[PDB]
Amino acid sequence: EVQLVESGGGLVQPGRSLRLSCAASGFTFDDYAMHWVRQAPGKGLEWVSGISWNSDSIDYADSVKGRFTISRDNAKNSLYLQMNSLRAEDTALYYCAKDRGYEILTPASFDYWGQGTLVTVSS
Amino acid sequence: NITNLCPFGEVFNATRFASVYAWNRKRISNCVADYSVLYNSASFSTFKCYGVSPTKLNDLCFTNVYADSFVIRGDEVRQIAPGQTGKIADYNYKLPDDFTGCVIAWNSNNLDSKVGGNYNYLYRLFRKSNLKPFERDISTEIYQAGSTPCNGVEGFNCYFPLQSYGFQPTNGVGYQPYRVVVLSFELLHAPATVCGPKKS
Amino acid sequence: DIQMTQSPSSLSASVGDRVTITCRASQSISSYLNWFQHKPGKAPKLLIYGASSLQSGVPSRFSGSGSGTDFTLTISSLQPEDFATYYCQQSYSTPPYTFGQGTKLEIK
Repeated sequence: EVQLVESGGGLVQPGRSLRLSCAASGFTFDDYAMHWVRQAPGKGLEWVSGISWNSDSIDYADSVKGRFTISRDNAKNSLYLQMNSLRAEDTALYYCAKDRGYEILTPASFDYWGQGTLVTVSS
Repeated sequence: NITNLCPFGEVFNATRFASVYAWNRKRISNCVADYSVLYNSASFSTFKCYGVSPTKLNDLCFTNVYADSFVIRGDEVRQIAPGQTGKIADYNYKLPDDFTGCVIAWNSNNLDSKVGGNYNYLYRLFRKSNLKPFERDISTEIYQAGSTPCNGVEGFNCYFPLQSYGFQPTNGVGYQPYRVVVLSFELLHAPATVCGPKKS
Repeated sequence: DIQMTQSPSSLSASVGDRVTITCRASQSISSYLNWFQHKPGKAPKLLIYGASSLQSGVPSRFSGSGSGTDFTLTISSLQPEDFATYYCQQSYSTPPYTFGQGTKLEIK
């Protein structure tokens, strides 16, 4: 019954930045953690980043450290993900998942997902 | 004649609980309360009522019901019982010898454990004397365990009363977090407002 | 680092068959495994959180089991709406949320 729709997928050159959003409407956004998941075109799922119920604890994957800055806006039920210095391996499909708990690194899994937005890094 | 369901759900199915020394309390009244759904659930590891059989909560009628929720350690669940003493029993939460109600506890390692440590839960180590049953201590003055003054300065003879649990998913069974909800039923010469699902 | 492995690669069954998908963890994860059904045409869903706890909203036909370094997932019937890819995810070790490889299931 929850809805998770993203935006910001397109075609950019290597080293260029683009901005993501994700709208949540079917639940209370002010007390859950949110995560970003990456799906390569010919590989499996991979975890990217996560934020807490409030902007206190933020963790990043090893391969995306120092390049991504996940944000949050509790006012209008919307989170963000700023990707900087994109390379050719970042042409995958990105999902906007929701955590069952309120923290980032917990034994709680990802209960609800949303249809991804495909991005391409090529000329 | 009153017919509506009272909110057991947001006090049981809550996302974040309170600390040990800052336990919450919720007023419950004007209820057709169904306790069978709670009793039949297998999610609770501990379910002990003192003075009342659990199956008989349906036909009983009470005036008001108090719900207190907090999160404690695994080994400390023994301290939540009438006529008990301990670090939490003496200094954080006290139950009267004539307590009537049920105690509910279940493991919450999936939400209250962090790989780096969840430090959002606090408990008191030191205070001048044991507290009377059913009261809360909230002042955070620096403890008097010595001669030299404090003057708002932390140091020797000035010990901070509160301590934080180091909750991690890799802790032993005794160190796992547990969410505890205790229900106290009081009956006296007042018009009862919390009855069970019975047809007159 | 922890390595998360998938024993099967591709399975085939019938509408009235029964198959078991197993996932092996290199290091002990203490019953903290999750199973996801990723339909290739839309967003993935969750079937079982924890070792053997079944999420509300999906049929009780699925059943999981295992703890430590051995886990298993089974489907009792493989009904005509169950063709998808299944992933096993651990949430206990320091590398956050390591996913296993896929396991395609085409009934024929």
